[PDB]
Amino acid sequence: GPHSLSYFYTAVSRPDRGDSRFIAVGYVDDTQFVRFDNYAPNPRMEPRVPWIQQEGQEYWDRETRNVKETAQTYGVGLNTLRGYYNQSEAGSHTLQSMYGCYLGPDGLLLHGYRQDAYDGADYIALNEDLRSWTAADMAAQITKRKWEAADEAERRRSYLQGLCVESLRRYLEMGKDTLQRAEPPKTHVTRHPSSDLGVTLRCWALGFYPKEISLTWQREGQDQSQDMELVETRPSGDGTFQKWAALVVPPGEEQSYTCHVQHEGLQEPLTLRWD
Amino acid sequence: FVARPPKVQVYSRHPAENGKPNYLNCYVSGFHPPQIEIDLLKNGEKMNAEQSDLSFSKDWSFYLLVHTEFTPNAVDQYSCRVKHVTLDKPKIVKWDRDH
Amino acid sequence: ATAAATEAY
Repeated sequence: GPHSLSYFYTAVSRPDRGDSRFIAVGYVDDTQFVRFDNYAPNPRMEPRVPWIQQEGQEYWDRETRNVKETAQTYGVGLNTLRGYYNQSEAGSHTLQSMYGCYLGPDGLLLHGYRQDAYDGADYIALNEDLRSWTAADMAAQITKRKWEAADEAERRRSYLQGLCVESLRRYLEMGKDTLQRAEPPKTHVTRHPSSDLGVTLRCWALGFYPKEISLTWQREGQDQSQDMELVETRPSGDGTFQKWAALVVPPGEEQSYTCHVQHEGLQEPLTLRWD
Repeated sequence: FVARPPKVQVYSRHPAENGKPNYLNCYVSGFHPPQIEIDLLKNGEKMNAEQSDLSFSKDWSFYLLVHTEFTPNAVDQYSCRVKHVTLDKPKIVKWDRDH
Repeated sequence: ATAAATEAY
């Protein structure tokens, strides 16, 4: 699918104690490329992958300044929301923000988004048209009236249609050899007995990128999806991902089951079996 | 105000093999609030390990990766210990080269 | 590149 640039902000109040902490991470597709964390002294926006390191000092200065000012805004925001909900000043709360753009075939914004959450729940979000907001509750409706009167949606739209996509197309170039390379998973099937009438067959997918993948089991061409164990896709540690799908079968029917792996890194979808 | 417990996976980067250097991973996700303590243990003792930058999934729940280099053998026991407000007591997940 | 600070909550 289409490439995307996205940022994820987490602000956490520390009462008090008596300030916040603010963390930002930036991704291109499933690859983290920058981070900011004012838990560190003299905080700076910093590179998290080789290909971004080549940005000049002015970029890093501008990004740093920008996020530090954003951190201040979220510090104030936490105080404001505590007020909206008439909550105790002694408790810590979270304000999360999620925004990004997707690149279309014409090199323009395919679609963009901006979503915010308070204490882990939807608070306010920009609608698909990038021109109106959806408030989750009465408190968010106060924020909404402020953002409507302030032209926040129009600034967001211009960013998403402008700087966001422009930056994305740039990063995609800089990190060509890695961002635009599909890394197929290395696969195999393992067997793990249990009692006499149970045997776990596990289909592995290792070191793949991007994150999107399909692992399914079939019993003579019939899907076995409902008794299948599917783990959450997990980071390999090197920028790639891992995943596996297991299912218990009769200790003799091993040959009667097939694992099917679909990943854009493959030439053809795979069909694995236990040997 | 709503707390979600951490899910934990402990695993190696490459297929385990005694004597061969590898990488030990403890992936923790689905939790909230963000405050959490995650330690990789070797025979019950804390290891040097680095932690990823705090991020979150589409459902707002946080995830972190704690990981370190290690050379698996036939003796050493590895595990991940996780402390979170949602947890009655520390969550200890022993490493299994089969899962 | 990051967006400028959002309006106040």
